[PDB]
Amino acid sequence: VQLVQSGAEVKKPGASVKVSCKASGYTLTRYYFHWVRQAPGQGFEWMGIINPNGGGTSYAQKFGDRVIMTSDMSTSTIYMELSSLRSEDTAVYYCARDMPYYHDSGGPLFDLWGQGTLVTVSSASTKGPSVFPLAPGTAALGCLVKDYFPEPVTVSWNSGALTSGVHTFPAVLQSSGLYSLSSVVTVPSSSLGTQTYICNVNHKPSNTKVDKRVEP
Amino acid sequence: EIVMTQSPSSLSASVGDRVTITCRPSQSISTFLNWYEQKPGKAPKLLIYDASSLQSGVPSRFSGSGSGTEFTLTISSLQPEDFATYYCQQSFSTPYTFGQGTRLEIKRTVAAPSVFIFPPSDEQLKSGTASVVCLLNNFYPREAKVQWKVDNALQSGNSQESVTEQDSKDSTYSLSSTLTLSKADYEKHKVYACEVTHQGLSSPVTKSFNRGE
Repeated sequence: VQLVQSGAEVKKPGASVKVSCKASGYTLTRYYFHWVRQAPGQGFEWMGIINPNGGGTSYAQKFGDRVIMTSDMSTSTIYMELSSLRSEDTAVYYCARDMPYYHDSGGPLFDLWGQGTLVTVSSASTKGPSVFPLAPGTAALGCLVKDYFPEPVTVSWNSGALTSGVHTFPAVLQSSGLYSLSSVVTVPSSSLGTQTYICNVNHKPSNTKVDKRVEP
Repeated sequence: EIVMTQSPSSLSASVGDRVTITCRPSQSISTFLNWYEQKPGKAPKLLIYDASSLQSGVPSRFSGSGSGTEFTLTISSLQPEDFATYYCQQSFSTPYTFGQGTRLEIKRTVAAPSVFIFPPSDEQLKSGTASVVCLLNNFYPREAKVQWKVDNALQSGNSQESVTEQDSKDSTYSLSSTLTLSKADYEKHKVYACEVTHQGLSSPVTKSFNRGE
């Protein structure tokens, strides 16, 4: 069996978000479930536990006033709703199945995890990137993909034909609330006069595609 | 709340090594300690529960030991699929808490960065801000310091850095640093320099340009 969660969410501060986790009939009736979140580059924070039979719950003191966990047995689905969101709630949220084992303490055994769902909380609005050249025995060139929101952006080079020597860096979140990333490639200096280099940027959240030819 | 302290925070290792990582809770937790593996972009996977019991499907090379406030996870000889981050997690009392992880990365010979500097494009300047970018390509180990100077004034607070995952073929890292200035400040100053310090360099390497050449 497999725990399938809903897709990524982008929310403004003060909104609420409801994440689903689809399991099975046997799984919901035989196990308790937990939600655990992981902020970017951070560790894990336990949020609470639900018994799908009758919906009894117990929440971490940090989330008690604004998280509600429910289940719908007709659809073998568990839900986690987090209210009064703020930017620090930006994280990947996981559902985890709890294998009975720790009888003395009553603690969990996180046997099986959903794939996670990303929730981004920001006051920023959707916005496609501007793409600027990073112009040039080895030469480097690239594309600066600047001022977009939310994640993600994909970058390829020459429609996928150029993969060797490519580095597309993780985005950084700027003071403005918009993201910025670079993609670079190293090539022989001798090819600069002859070989054409295009980076192909796709920002699906804003339906923005850009091809930028990068020249010396 | 029980604090879970893992050590070391990171470990450079080779295929075939025996690796032992440690977890110390701030309070005794009997044996109610689980270990998980997580790779980038994926959910954690259960490895060990009850301090010493192996979860079914987990290779025999994994083992765990400990009780009270001292716990270890041991991989008897590392395999290429074992480079990942490992987390301990206590099931003794609410709220249930996790360590901050031990990341295992591939050891290789030292490799100095190739360094490149990129002035802001004329396109960006027309739009009213300037980004200067410094690239450190294919180096090892991961520790590297990038320093920006503008007219020999040392900059801090106005740059951000990003690092790639260890390369799958040569096990190196790459780093991008972006210096952010107003268009007005960019045009007030002349000399823009990126100074890189790294163990693979006998002395720091500086790449520079002067605006408008």
